[PDB]
Amino acid sequence: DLRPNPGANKRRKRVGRGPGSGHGKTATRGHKGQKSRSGGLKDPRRFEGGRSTTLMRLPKRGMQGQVPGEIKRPRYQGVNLKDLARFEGEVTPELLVRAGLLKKGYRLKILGEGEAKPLKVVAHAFSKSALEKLKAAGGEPVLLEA
Amino acid sequence: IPVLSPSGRRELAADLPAEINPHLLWEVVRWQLAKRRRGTASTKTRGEVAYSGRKIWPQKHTGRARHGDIGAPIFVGGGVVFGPKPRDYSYTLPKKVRKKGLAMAVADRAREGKLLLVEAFAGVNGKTKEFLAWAKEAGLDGSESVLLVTGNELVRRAARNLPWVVTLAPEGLNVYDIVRTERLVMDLDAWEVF
Amino acid sequence: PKMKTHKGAKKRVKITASGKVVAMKTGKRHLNWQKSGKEIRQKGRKFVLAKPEAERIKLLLPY
Amino acid sequence: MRVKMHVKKGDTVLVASGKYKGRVGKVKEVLPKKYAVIVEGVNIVKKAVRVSPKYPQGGFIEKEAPLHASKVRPICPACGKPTRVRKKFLENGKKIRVCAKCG
RNA sequence: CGCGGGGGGAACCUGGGGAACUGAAACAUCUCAGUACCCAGAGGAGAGGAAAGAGAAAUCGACUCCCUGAGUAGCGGCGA
RNA sequence: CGAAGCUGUUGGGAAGCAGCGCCAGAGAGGGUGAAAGCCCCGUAGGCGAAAGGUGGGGGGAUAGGUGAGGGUACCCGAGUACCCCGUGGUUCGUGGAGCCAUGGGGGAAUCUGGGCGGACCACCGCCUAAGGCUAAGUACUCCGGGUGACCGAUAGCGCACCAGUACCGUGAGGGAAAGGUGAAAAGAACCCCGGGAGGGGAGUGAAAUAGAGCCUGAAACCGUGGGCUUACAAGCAGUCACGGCCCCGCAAGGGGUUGUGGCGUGCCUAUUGAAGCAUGAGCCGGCGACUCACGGUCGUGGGCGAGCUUAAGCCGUUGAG
RNA sequence: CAGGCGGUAGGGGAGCGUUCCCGAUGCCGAUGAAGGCCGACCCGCGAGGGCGGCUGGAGGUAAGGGAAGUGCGAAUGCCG
Repeated sequence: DLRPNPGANKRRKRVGRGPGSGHGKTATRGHKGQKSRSGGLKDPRRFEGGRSTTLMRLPKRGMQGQVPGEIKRPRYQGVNLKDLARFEGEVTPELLVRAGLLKKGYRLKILGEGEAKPLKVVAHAFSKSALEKLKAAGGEPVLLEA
Repeated sequence: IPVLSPSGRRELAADLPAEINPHLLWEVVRWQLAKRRRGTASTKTRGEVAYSGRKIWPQKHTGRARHGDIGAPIFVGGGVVFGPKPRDYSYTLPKKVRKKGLAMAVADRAREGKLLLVEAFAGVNGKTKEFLAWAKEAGLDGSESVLLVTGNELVRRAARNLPWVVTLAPEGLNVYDIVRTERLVMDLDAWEVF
Repeated sequence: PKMKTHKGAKKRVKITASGKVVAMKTGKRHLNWQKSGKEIRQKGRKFVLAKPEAERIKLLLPY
Repeated sequence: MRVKMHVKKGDTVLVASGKYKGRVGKVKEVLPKKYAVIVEGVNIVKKAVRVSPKYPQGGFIEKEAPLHASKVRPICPACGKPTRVRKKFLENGKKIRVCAKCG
């Protein structure tokens, strides 16, 4: 196009606001009976309630609050067969994931649903579904080791 | 394009079975173009703002006016509001649109006729009226307004003041003026970027 | 300034992938009874049928 | 304001972008740029005393600051200031020209 | 006798002394803070710096400035 | 060094138009008697720095520094680490609380030695303090410069007119209003009223409703002069009905303003509740208050879409990327 | 054509003026822009907008969309 009435594809609106006037809703606020407003405003998150805010509960998860850190066990994860059914070449735990989808892993656990093309995909921990899908129906690897 | 060596060209590769989405074209283009403008706006108030003389007259009574903090809620230069503030909000994006945009435009500007040369000789790639010999012997003249890219520093100290056109060097994006204009030329299909 | 999720709440509760507010009620932990004969058991973990789906928000940065 | 204008008396000549005619300029100073070369129509209606020419008022004057000037061109078009590599008295000694170094 | 050095300089350095209000919709533990201020030597840099480290890896490799890690790990009427 | 024409005609004045000439790695701007590239300073570009001197890089580079393998065999940073309590910090309010300084006493060792992987013994792994130096890559700003979706001087820096001055204060210190003739003062000569003042003709003058509390100059306020109006009278005061009186429209009617009369409880708050002797409003001008940062949420035009986005940097950037 | 129609808060729809952007090496303008006194014509439902005279004496900004210290009777507000 050019410089002609570029009116921003239909719905555009800057939807600002304003101080006030004498045309309608404008120049009011809205409330009073409930005393909100503060030069240094409440916040305003959910601090209200003034009733233990349904927080008369208790901490159950005991997997935190120590001092240095938490538990540390190399990327524990999984997988499905329908996500890469695509091609193969070799289906290497880095050919894929190291390049593409999913992050790190010392322990790759295989699984899912589907029923695609199986063949010697390297793994560090399998699921039995794969086992029967590759017991005269496909090929498999070994595991970590170091 | 020429007559000296070749005589023929043209292409709509990019993606011709589409090239029809003006909607998004509008929105984004406009936004970045703004950005740049050195935004260094001031602010005055907060608590003290240049340590104020330290309060004044009492209250209950005072000089008739329940109020007495030299925050200065009246002086023309005292305790107001933070409209500006240095950060003039710096937002931007990638080539996802750098390409797509220049495409439909020029492609449509080709539905009007643009030109493309890619590489040539105008003369002593320096003098104003040398390239003039390339204005009336090329075809172009006062009206439609044109733009062109050539990365040789020769053309740089040559095009100097470009009344009617652009004159570029590296890799910018001045569709701006071209939007309100037309005519063009490029530096190799390579420079447009593969 | 960046807003930091409440570890407290995160130190206890869980949201079921689809916006739900559930955790283990309040009564059977230790069992303030003593006598020993009925009740002791009978309980699990529910949600909050009104405003909790609003609370979840302050925990959408850690999950 | 950069303290930088033009020549002096010697010869000089006015133009006619406000008055008319021409003359050998009289006393062009420097500071605010100003100067008055005999011509133009001016005179102050000063106080009537004996110290002055007697009657109140005065006489001669001009006034201006930026451009609006010219030099010596009886027949030829109009140039400005020439050059050299090894010519006249040492290498300098100019005074406006027709076509050479002097005229 | 020699140089110092007192003394001055707008922020910005380092360090040494170093509060309270306001929050928690009371308040004493926590907050603002090691902020504000006061003192001190200092240089355009200062200050900091060459490993008696990190931290789990058959590892990295002076100290400093930004980027993220994570606002997670955790401190905590683990409440704010 | 700096680039590159005028001329005529109306026009106060030409930077007004036209018929055509022009330089241009220099058509950034600033200005000259009315909205100029070619007209004063400049603007791309490059000459260049000193004698004075003076701040520093590359170059060169001087005193100051730089081999190894094996057997003998003693020596290497203390009231120090290591205990403890009283610990500050570290995210760490003692908590299972390790590591640095330790304040207080106790108190070793020297390489088959000595600190640590957050208590303590058993395997493993990195370092050698108790002497100290050490630039860069970093912070900051009066002021130099640019530029500012910086403001245009009741803004703004507190103040651009001599203010940190008037003034106040005991001190400490507190702290002010006040920009603007014109293009050029070219600034009123002279005579008449006359105390100097202030006036008037007249003059310089495009304009003195341009003249010195001088740009253009409104509002609260101030009447000379003008028209409609008033002494039988009950009034939030304006209204509308008709009608009347002086203005323009040939006309049809358009004004102004009231005569009688029907009509007439105002307002901004506050609130089961108002017209309101329950608040506030001396009056006009001007100044006056929910933006923004970053973060979060749910919508929206949207691109791509199992894919979808890159932080700070290195180059490039008048400017862009 | 049935319909609807006071409506404080409130939450929806549009628009209205008003200062800085680019369109501005574009265009109106001393055969007046900005300001202002007058209007009892032309459009807006209004928000406002035009247009014409007169005073007034150097700048202004299309359509357009881009930003928003703005939409000001007062607050014994602040100033003159």
